[PDB]
Amino acid sequence: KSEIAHRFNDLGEKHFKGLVLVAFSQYLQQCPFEDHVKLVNEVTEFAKKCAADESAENCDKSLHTLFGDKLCTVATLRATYGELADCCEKQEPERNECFLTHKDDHPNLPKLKPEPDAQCAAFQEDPDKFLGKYLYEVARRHPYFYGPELLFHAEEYKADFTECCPADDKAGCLIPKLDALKERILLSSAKERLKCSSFQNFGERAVKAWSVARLSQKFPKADFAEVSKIVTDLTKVHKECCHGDLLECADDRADLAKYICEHQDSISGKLKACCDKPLLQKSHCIAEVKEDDLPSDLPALAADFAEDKEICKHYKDAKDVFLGTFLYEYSRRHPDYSVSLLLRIAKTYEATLEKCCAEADPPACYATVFDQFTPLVEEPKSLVKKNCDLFEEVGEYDFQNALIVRYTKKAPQVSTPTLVEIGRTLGKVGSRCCKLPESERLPCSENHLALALNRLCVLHEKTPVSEKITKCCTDSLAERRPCFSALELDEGYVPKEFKAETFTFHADICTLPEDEKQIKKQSALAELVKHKPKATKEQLKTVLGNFSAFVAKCCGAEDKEACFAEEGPKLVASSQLALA
Ligand SMILES: N[C@@H](C(=O)N[C@@H]1C(=O)N2C(C(=O)O)=C(Cl)CS[C@H]12)c1ccccc1
Ligand SMILES: N[C@@H](C(=O)N[C@@H]1C(=O)N2C(C(=O)O)=C(Cl)CS[C@H]12)c1ccccc1
Repeated sequence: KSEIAHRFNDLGEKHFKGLVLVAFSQYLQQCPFEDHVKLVNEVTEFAKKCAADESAENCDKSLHTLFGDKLCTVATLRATYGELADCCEKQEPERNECFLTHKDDHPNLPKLKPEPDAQCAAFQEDPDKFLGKYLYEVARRHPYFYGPELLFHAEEYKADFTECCPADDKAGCLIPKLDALKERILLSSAKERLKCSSFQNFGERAVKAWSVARLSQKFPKADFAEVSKIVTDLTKVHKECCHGDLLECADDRADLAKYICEHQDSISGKLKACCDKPLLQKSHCIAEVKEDDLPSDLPALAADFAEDKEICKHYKDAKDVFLGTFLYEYSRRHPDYSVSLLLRIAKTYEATLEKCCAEADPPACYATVFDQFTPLVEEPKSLVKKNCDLFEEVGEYDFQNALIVRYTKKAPQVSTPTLVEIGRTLGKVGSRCCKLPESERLPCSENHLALALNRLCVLHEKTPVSEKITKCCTDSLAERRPCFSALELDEGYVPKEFKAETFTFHADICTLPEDEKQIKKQSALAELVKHKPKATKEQLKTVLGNFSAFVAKCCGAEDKEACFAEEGPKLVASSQLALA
């Protein structure tokens, strides 16, 4: 009867309020903390009133009508979010559709900063205000963050301030932890953003196909029907979360977790760990569970998929089932492949049956289908080996620099802070993946590459600048990474006009923390590439080498700024001659 009561009953007040703050922050990314809170309280109050009397006036309205309505009463809508007030003219579902277009993927809000001093004070003060504020901060910053996962991370962020506010050194305990937690927030956010981008750009069928491959890898002992079932449920969960229906999403998620834990023996023996846990933790653990060992009765695939004479007839009768089965079987035995490579492999299998089934003697044509996969596998494997050899040899910073040079040549129209952010995120993929056991390297690098490329595509929908990037971002999810790998120097780019100020440094760079000093160097690297796109990577590396020596030198000078002023213009002119 009352959907609001229903969710309030299912989730409990703590989690309901939490999720509703997340939904509100992400949707209305600008408001102070306390105005989101007042709206959360109003909605929560209304929920309690409905739970006690479901036939109460307004109680039977959809969540969307309810929350859309709330959102549209906020102070100063046409001044904070001028395009957003227009949304308020529309009914549901159009209203919510309108609201979602408006979500902003790069609000570039102040950087989140651990002040172990002032924060610890506020936490001892009112721990509930403190968590709320954290949820609020994250959500507005990552408007698509997996709702129920944010509540998990809030518990973590809380358990940190616990262990570290009593401690002798406040930042001592706390800065590494909050540093770690940031990374996991960014990774988590990038995983979910890929899911919502897949429903947005490619649809539900692509999301299901991705999840079939990935879940078959993780639960290779489960049967097909059990994988389908979980993929069906999981897909609905993320479809809801990506649509801002965080309450339904959380509720369906807990139902999923409970289903998976009641059937753990026919799913995976890695789950027992997860299933012995509390709610949020249990779900988190299932979502991140490692791949089970392979069963020793995995069937030989040739028989059903290459040799059987009725293949074309099972294909023509039931394409989606037949291809799903192939996907499930091939993926469960290839935890050493990336999800996208599995999907590419499934699409080549499909394409081969389309072709062979329309010639005189199909079995003779499709007999070799598994043999056509060999080049598909070898291209990403050797790409991963080349990038990990380079990483191992030059280390992270130079590996970022090499990727910055590579991506700026592919897309020199992209703004400098995006090129640096992506080259840096892709170099951290090396550090994360290159050190793993070698059979883990390929899925690690390729899966994480999908995340960084999709961040590039999300930004590019906001601010399109390149037709080649559009085409890679929108043609096919599974082909993205090879479509990017194949871009080269955009050959009718016109070198960006030289601007001496861009390459001019001052003493301020001397007080920067290490990574901010690197970002300043790596931005001038990408600018060197924009002005001399034909320069070889070996020339750029030399000139950047000269810029760093010049910075180290001037930051050690008695008079930092005279050194910058005296030496800079020489270096800036002679660099251009070196990049010819
Ligand atoms: N124990 C609560 C909690 O600390 N909630 C914080 C707190 O309380 N917050 C409030 C509030 O009551 O003002 C809102 Cl609006 C929603 S939740 C946030 C909790 C909720 C979700 C996950 C973990 C803890
Ligand atoms: N008939 C094709 C097909 O339409 N593929 C389209 C294809 O392309 N899509 C993508 C993609 O963008 O990479 C995925 Cl994940 C699979 S479906 C969709 C198909 C291939 C594999 C499974 C089902 C359908």
